[PDB]
Amino acid sequence: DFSHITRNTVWGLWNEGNLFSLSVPELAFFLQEHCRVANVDPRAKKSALVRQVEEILSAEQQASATVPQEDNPHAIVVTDYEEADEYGDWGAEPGFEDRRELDFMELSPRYDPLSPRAFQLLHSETATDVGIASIDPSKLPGQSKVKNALAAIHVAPNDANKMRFRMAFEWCLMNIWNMNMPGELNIGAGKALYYRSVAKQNRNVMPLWTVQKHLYAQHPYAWFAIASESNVAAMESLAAALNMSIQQERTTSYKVTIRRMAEFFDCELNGQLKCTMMNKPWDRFFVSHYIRSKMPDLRYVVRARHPIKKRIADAYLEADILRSTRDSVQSVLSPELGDVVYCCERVVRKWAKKTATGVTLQLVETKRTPLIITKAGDEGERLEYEWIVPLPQQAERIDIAALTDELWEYGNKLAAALEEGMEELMVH
Amino acid sequence: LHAFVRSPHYRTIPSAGPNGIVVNRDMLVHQFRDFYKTLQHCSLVDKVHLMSERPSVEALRVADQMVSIGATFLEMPLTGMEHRATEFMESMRYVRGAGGPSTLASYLQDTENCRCNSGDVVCLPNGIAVGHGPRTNAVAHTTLKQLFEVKDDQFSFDVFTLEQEGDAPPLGDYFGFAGSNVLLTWKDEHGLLAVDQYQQKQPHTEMNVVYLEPGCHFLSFYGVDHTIDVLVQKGYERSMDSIAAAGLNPIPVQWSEMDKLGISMRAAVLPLKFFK
Amino acid sequence: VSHLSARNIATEALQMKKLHQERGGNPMLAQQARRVLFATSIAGQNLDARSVALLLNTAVYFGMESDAKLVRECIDYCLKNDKLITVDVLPIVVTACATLKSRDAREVIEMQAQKAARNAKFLDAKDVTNIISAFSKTGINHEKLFAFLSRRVQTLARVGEFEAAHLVILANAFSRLRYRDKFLFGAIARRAMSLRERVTVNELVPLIVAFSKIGLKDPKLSKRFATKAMEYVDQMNAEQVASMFMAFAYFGIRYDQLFGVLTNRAVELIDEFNAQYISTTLNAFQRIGINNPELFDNLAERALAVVQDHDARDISKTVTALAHFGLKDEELFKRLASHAASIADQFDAMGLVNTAHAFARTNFLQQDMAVALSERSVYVCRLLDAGETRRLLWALAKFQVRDPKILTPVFNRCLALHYDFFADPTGSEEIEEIFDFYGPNFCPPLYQLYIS
Amino acid sequence: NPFEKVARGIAFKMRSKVHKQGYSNTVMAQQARRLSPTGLLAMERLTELTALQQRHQCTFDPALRSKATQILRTLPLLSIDEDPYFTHTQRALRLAAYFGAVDLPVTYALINQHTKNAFMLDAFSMASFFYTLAKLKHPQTKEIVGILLPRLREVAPELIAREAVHILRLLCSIQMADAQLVKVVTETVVATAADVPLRDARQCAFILSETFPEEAQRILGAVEHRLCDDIDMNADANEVKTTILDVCRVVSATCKGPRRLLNSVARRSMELLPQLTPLDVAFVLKAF
Amino acid sequence: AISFAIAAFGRVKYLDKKLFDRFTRWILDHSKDLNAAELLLTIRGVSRVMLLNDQLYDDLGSKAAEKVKEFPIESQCVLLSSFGSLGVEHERLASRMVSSIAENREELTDATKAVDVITSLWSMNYDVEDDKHVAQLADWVVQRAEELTDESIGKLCLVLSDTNWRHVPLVRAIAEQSVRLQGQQSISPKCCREVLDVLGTFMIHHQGARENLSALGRSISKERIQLSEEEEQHLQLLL
Amino acid sequence: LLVSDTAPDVVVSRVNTTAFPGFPSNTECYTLGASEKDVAIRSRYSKVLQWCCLNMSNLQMDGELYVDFGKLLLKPSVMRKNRRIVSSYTLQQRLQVNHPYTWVPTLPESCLSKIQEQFLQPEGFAPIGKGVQLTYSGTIKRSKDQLHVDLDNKGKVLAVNSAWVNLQTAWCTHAKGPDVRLLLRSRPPIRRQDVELFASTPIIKLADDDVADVLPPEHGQLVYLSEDETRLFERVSDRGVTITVREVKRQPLIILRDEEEDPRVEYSLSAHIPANAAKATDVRAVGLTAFELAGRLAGLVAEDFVREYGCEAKL
Repeated sequence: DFSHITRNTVWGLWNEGNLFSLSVPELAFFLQEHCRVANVDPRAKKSALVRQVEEILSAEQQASATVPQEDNPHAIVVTDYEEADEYGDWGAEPGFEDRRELDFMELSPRYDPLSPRAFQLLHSETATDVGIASIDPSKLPGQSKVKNALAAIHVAPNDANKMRFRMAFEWCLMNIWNMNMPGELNIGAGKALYYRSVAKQNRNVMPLWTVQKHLYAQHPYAWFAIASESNVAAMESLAAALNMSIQQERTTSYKVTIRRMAEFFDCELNGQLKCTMMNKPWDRFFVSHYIRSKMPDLRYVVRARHPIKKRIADAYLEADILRSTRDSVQSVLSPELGDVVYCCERVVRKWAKKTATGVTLQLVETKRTPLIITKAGDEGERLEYEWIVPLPQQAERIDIAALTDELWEYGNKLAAALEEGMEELMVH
Repeated sequence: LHAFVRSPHYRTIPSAGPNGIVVNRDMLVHQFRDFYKTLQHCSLVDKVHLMSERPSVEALRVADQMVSIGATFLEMPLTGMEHRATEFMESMRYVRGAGGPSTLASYLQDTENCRCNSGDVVCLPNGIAVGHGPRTNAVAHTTLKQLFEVKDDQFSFDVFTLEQEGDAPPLGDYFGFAGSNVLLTWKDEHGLLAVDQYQQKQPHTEMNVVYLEPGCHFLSFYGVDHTIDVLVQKGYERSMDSIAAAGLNPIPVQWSEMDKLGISMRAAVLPLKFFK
Repeated sequence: VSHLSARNIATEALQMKKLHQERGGNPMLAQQARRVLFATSIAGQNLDARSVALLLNTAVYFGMESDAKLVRECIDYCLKNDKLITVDVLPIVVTACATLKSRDAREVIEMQAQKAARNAKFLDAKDVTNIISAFSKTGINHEKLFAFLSRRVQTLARVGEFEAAHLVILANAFSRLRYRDKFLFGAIARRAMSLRERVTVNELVPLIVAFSKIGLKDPKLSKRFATKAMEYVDQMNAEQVASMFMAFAYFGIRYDQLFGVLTNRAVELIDEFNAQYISTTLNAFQRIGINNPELFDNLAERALAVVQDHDARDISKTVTALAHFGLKDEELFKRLASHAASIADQFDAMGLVNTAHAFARTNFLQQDMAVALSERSVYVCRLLDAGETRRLLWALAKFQVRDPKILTPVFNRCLALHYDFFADPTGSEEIEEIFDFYGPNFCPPLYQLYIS
Repeated sequence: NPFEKVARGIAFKMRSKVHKQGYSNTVMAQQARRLSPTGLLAMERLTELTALQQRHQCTFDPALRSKATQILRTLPLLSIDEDPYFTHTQRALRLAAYFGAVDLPVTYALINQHTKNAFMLDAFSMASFFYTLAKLKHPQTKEIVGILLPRLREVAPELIAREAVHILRLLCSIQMADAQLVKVVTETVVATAADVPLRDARQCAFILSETFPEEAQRILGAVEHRLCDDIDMNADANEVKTTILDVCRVVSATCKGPRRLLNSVARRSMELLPQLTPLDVAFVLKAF
Repeated sequence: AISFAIAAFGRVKYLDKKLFDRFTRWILDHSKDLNAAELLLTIRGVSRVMLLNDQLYDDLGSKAAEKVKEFPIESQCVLLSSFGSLGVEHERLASRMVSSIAENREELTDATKAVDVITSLWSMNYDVEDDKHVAQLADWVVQRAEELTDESIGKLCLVLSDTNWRHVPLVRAIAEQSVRLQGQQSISPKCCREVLDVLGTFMIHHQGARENLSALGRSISKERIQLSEEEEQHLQLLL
Repeated sequence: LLVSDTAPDVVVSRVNTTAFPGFPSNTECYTLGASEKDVAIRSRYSKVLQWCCLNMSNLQMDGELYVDFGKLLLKPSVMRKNRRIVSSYTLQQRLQVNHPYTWVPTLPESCLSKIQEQFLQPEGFAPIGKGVQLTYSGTIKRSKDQLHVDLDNKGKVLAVNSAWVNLQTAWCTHAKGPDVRLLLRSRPPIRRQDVELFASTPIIKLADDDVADVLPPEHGQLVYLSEDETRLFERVSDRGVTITVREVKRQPLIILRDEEEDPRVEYSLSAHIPANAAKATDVRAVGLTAFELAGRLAGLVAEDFVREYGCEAKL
């Protein structure tokens, strides 16, 4: 017959089981051109032609459509020894947007140390976020009755980073208020050096989403805190720039990790060598890495401490001997209260002030000399700088957005203060 | 047809149990796996499930919680067992894992005052036997009279309250029962008294009796199925011949060290019936 | 106004799947099942847990995704009714909602993981292996669940409770899941060892493959597996031959007697070689270093017979392996070059540069593939790493390519990555070659960066 | 070669992923289902008009038409391709027909919509439209029929006979009927003569007897045997009298008649002698 | 041509959706004037294509219940099985329709049809402990409990186990017939498992049935681990 | 959905950290770095184009590439809860449910002096054929589908084709200047009985000044008809590819919807890819060339697009 009958049309008709809704000349043409049959008697009725077409179509169909939804041994495969859909371009994912607003963070469904409950990788040069803005399309030929029309515009990375930071911060504030644990906030300066095994598929260029999931799942990363002495006087100028006030001079403290067979604990032996605090290790509730182009990077941490009955703490108190004089740990512990794992000398120098929002802001410079340590071979002198800010209470009615913005800008100011302070080595 | 056992704890297993004789910690673990293999081959139980590990060695007694008389179950009363009630919770899980909750013995657990122990109640063809002694009250016998009793030409079911002395062990320990009208009994005072008490009840039973030397632990179950086999400790040899002369195939198993621990065949496994 | 009884529909779908799977699978049954299932719709009826899992399983089996109405209606009643799912019907649902790309098809799995994490202790052997097999294919990496299930497997394997059919499933699932533990694999090996003479070759080779896929192990384990492989060589075909040969190569232990007997027995079934897995058995030699030439010539003789089957990866790996022990036989090489030129449309960056490097190594340059590969290089030069970029640039240098559109992007990339480009000592000679072939005119920045 | 097989499988799987049950296609379909802002008030107006039809049909009370003609005077119900079945348009047309609304601009606008959207009308909707517009003797029926006639020849072979009767009545009462759809209706009737009410066949044979005699002759010959059996085995005098009178009129008008039917009519007219009115006898004798 | 067409379509399972919708609407419009031997020809046809309609089935059930004497015995059995297959329930139809099958009990070919009727009545969510007509059917099965086979015994055991029916003489007859069937090696292990299960649930000893059926019944329920010869010889050393 | 000045990727790098006490080995050192802007966009576009063209050639169909200049406008539906920073994936997924985009093709006419000064002749673009051709373009809404008709200046129908279907859609936005919306198209088949039928029945009648529609109601309905002044330029870049530039200064005459009542002059670039590029022709090269040479014309007319006609306040 004519050209309107094609392979797609006949395939669709065959799959819907309606091949008989066609005329004899159409089937004859299809057999004589598509199936490439020798010759057809121009007398056969509908049934013979339909059966011939059907058999030819089924015989030449060899692309299996079924996927085996079962387990089966004896099958040998050598393959190991979404990416196209990662950008979301080949269709409309059904049942989207009907989920809790957790796009900016990775949340997976109790106390556990070294277990980030919410990871959020960030960057300054690269930001995967577009913006929208208003325009006046009245000039355009046809839009002479609409006054506002939105257009997609790119945005500065810093604003998007701040928006994601505050979006996470409000969630963290609400969560910690619901739990009502003692809230602490830390902003540390240092390098977040990662491990080589992070790069899946052994590739280099990858979108932020995949690396975020990989970091949140495998955790092939380690945080390192380090500063320089040459910037000390320099940041003292920052003190004069920010009217810092000394609340504590250089103090020598013996940090110890009083571990045990059931739980872990920590203590801070004083110069007189007694135990004055008893507490659990910190609970990592939220971690954010702000990576800059150059050496100085920032780590934002929200952590809380679980409560403990004071009866057992009083039972511990100073009953556990922890003397570590003469550079030797002569801690004469009871046979089964616990054990000492790590010990480091901390030289502490801190300032203080009152922020505009109305929360205390402690800047500390800490020099570390790890003396006793078992899990790793840490040694040498290291200098670290960090901000401690306790989160406001739920009943304090303190506004949230301005506080987060002020903290972000103060972290940026501290970064700029030591931005040239870490110029010693050729980091990049 | 469902049997539950619990593996021992190697770290907290105590030597020199409450009889003045030391025990070998490794030998218990060595013998337990062979016991498992014998139990899963001996064709007396349909399935065996391996319970998880727990610290207390007194938790090795899988039984003494819940008794199966028919399609329904009966939990044991909480009287002096509170100190381990927690682990009892775990056990039920495994049961419910492959079985229903049945009646939950609401009628038995909540029967005002209750004193019951798994082993005082032993099933029998168209019969139940309750060992009234220092462990079971008459209130339990009355409750079973109310529940598991039917009387007719074909709805024939009976309950026997057997008297025993204060120093006697639980009923299911010494005098047991095996299919095809064979009745196993210790040749001691307790066994003779139990046999006489049973004989005075229902003379028409026509139950053959085979005697075993005292101090022998054996496991035998009626079951919906009929089988000719018994589990006997690999100690006293004469009992094996005595029971084999009657046409019953015996199967030996080693329980020397666990006997010194004080653990019997009845409490080593937990029989259950699961239906649809 | 009129619906279809979903329970009887599920029963008929089960029968249809059983008939389709066990007979050969003419597309008539698939179209019949799709036509019947498209009109089916779960509704104000009261289907229980089984009658929903069965329908979901059959629908996904017969080639359906979240586009269909039934799949969308069946992925619900699992978002909201979670307690109904039991261990008997957990693997069916979990492995049914695996290849689905919907977001709601990835939340369900999460919930299931939780409901398995606290229940990995109260399971038998069959339930444990079914759940592990179901969760292997999805891709989740919940660590607590895997630790609990590993413990339970170790506890169950202490006293023999695994038939010689679930060890393969467990080992394959753990190996594909990319989770390593010495104790679990040791226990599985010991249990497989206890069941002597029960495991056939058809049930032995997959265990070896799974263990080798996690080859970061210690000796004395493959040592014993070498002993068992001695008596299972007779009644096995070329597929397991090549697979276990690659596995033993990846183990990294020289088994002179095992390799010798494998070579001796492999020549009889040279006819069965379909030329698709010849690449693996050729590349494994390069992996270990054994240079037996007899079977190499035997393999090379069975090449022209089957080349159409050869794919891009197959050709690339074969030429890379043949680079070592260079026969340079032009008769095969011309046909292979032409065939790869036809296939050259679909390829891979890293594979692209190995193919170019091997062609430059063999010193057989013809215009067609040369120009084709030079054309296709530009699309992949963006993501190559330092040494790979150097190798591709030298491949173009050997190709005598002067087109500015080709050399400009690679020169830009190497300029942007000069530090790593100039820091490779082993490749140093290579960089030498390139400049003294081309000259100083092209990239003056590269000039004074080298001269430094 | 394996890559080509994989590509074929992937391409055909992705092709089969697209059908009429897709999420996006359903979303667009429901978007098209959304009514216009004036559509809601148009349905309310239709409901208000419907609420009075039964009261006017039962009570016959006056002044009910007042405030009921005015409420339909300004009816913005247009619904261009919002209901591609015209069922609401047909309902409004019938409601205007019962109220005497003939010369109002709303009716003319509805007819203009009918004549401007005359390429998606099926057999049933057009048969219903031609059932009305005859009860409403519009002054301009000729032009409407002339415009709609070329569509008649397209949807002709899907009409029940009971509506083809009224179609032919309307087409022959204005001399506009052409000999192109008449043959189609005659072919349908002669094809389905096995099971078709005899009243309809008699009406169809009589109606076009004046202009086209051969088609009426063929229609009569299609059901001659059934008509003879009916006129023989029946018992009620009224129906047999009407049947013989009508068949005699058809035979006289066509100037030809089958033999067996005439014989049966003869004997029946003999048996029915008492109820024969003088005009009945006159027509019976005239038929011969 | 509607009942004939519906029966011809439902005898081969080629349901056509819109055509069947129009058929159902037509037979709903004119329903009060359907002669007997046509409800039977349409209920089976519309139930073999798995159509779950409430109003249509309600109307057809009411019409069939109104006219009961016209339907013969086999028609009664088929009309009960047609409703029973899908799972729809109708109290009036079953109550009015089991009376005729109880009164004309003696014309049944054997007891297999009786147990089939009882099973189909169970599937329709009708109480089986109801008035003495089911009791008459059960007693007739008991009296002639020699023509039963494996399938009938299995279905009856399933019905008793699910319904919790204490009536023992039929259980005794089932046990005796199972023994006799095993006597000529014409029984299946699943039937033995089912009869042992119901016996255990209902607490009847019947030692004769327990003895000879044990080996057949235990072979399906007992899960056996396949062991190698070395472990077999280790076990032989152990016991 | 692509926005310029983007970089949704991260680059692997490593550095030598020999001044850190504790784990000073550089093997376990990993660092992140930025990337360039255009490379990611071009790579993604080329990959998607290659996949779409491979699929189209696998389905035995023909299609053509299209490049058009204009502007993009979005309904307030996409914006929600007064948010101004949205993920690109979220926006792309949100613009796929109701199609709230309102693209209107346009370009200011006061640039033709410098349009010819865009290296037209150096690239190969030359003026061929006859310019300022007068024609009409109309569309018909049938019972099931839509048809497109090209009418001559006299009134005779020139071609009767089917409605266009877009396979690959690309909406690469831009700066204050115009943005480009690269597309891939295919033409569905049509019964030649309908082709012949819409040649005898008159569609339009052309009076001295006014034009009227005469299409019989049974055949369909006239829903959009406009007058076109066309001229053409052609280039072949020694590869068999025919890059064609067309001019349309259309003035709509018969309209149905409301947002088309204004004179509109717009540009268009096109190529031709028959059903054989799956084996011989390099498809991605044509797309890369078209994207490269569209940016030039976007940059040149960027000034006057916002200077005297138009206002693009992107802030």
